[PDB]
Amino acid sequence: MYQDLIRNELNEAAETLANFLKDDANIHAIQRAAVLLADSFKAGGKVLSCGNGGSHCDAMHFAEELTGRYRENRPGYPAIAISDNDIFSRYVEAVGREGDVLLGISTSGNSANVIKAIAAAREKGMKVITLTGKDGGKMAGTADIEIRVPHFGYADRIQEIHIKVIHILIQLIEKEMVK
Amino acid sequence: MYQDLIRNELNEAAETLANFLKDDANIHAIQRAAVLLADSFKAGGKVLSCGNGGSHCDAMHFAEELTGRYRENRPGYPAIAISNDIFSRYVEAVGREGDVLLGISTSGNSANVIKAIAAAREKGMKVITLTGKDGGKMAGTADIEIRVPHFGYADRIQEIHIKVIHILIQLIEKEMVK
Repeated sequence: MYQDLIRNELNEAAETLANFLKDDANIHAIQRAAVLLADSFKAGGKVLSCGNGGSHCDAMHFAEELTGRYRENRPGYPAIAISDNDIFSRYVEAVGREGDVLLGISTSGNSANVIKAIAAAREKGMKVITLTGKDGGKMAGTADIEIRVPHFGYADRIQEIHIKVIHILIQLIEKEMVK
Repeated sequence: MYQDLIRNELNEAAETLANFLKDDANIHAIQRAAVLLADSFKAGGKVLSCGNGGSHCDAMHFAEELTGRYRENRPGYPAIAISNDIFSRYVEAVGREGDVLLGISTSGNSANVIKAIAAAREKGMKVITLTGKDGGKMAGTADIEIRVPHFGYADRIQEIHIKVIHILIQLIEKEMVK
């Protein structure tokens, strides 16, 4: 008997996923994003990814997967995950290049680092794709493409959707690359 | 235009969650695990966690979250996440009787987790797994398996596995402060 709590949480999960999936704007973001990353690689850009906490892993998986597939007969690295307040932005200034992208992940919409990164990303002439949650905090509308998770509680429920997105993104990029 | 493909995947998720959720056994495994983990901290033990690819990430979030909460006025660390014999050597090097191994393998067939588990056993350690599909060569070796009844590409399993880790942290919470 914590059976309630458990079933509960998982319920919240199915809710949020359900809420996430009904809104068409969500489903579009995902598509344009997959498209934009993809174009970027073909034009030989890389994507810098970052996020805090639980979100940092999501940002690694993202880049490891992509670098896993596209390193072959291509220079540099396709994806790099910002190895962790100015910690993601100094890296952006360190290596970012016009035409590269910046995938910042913040469940809350409020992460100082990601906001500084985003700023340094605009300075470098880089496109910005964010993975957010709640009202999309202070980052709300700074991104070339926000994929926002209609959850208003703890990060949990947002992260979980984040990872599915990151997953589906990898697939969509693939079918874009083989094309 | 992948509008279908997307919805498709999101559905598969919703399904998998659905099917995971219905099974009562799943829910008791979750609960048994958080209790086992908790009691072990209570007895001064720690949990070692590990997993491959996308799953390593879960094993780090699991450990980081717990360590960040129970470090205070407790010696050592409550959780540590490991880095073929890469997980096992680690278990031989630090594992103490009464500690736990939380091995994660969306297939059930990772050689490193398999060997980790056997080191786990040699050290007198309890073992908890987060698997998917039929449970692979791992079927049966853990003291508590949380299987995710999915049979295709890891994506859908990992996605559950992380919810589970989240839920385990809450239960562990309630269990610590009672």
